[PDB]
Amino acid sequence: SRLSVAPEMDIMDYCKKEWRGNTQKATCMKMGYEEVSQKFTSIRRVRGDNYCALRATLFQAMSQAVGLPPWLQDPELMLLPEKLISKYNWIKQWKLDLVDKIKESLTLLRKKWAGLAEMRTAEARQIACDELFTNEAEEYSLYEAVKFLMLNRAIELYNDKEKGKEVPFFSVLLFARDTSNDPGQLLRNHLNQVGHTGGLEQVEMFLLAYAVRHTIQVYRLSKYNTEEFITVYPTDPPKDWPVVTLIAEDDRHYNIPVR
Repeated sequence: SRLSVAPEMDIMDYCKKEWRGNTQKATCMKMGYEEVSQKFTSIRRVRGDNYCALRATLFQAMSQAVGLPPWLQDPELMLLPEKLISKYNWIKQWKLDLVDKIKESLTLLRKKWAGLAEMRTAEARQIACDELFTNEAEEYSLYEAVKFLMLNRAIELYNDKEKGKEVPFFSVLLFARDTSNDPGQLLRNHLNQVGHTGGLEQVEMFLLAYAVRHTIQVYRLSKYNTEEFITVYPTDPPKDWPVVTLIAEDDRHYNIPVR
């Protein structure tokens, strides 16, 4: 198999392989998988490279797509690269002209999502999504598109904040980080490193959820004995956003639980 989202396996078999022995840590993880297993029987292991949060979220979102969301239907989505890059010249510091590259990635994300949404059965969609996630250039193009949508949302949120408009508090937290005080520091110090030298930070999972308009419900196994045992990104989303559920043993890497 050439898949970057492994074939599914029983979640309890997965836990028994991964977490052996009697350490406090191992017991904590075992309780965490037992919690997940109340709702999900199986798990797909997501390739653990620096794109794993994007892979896990997109794979789940696209495999479950029965519609094309309005944000991907909106013709302005295709116009964004030119509008942003022309306005904000520092976007050309993007670590992969650039406008045509981004527009090709957005076009691919739109077309692949539309194609899944129209398939006549859930099995056809599973087959097609498995084919899409096989570590070929199409898969990494999708991540370029989602990183770019994260940057666009970050720019809007930053600009709302400056105009004194109301913004979700996670964006105050995002721009409070000393390496991320504005959108260009976000790009150079964070987004450019995503998929290259590190994965998304906790506060960026809120930005990811906003970028693709999905509610991301994560079982945080390292937080099991606390109220963050599950955290939902964002905390109070539109009731109309689809939900994707992930598991993260330690906020670094995400896998996909399967019902």
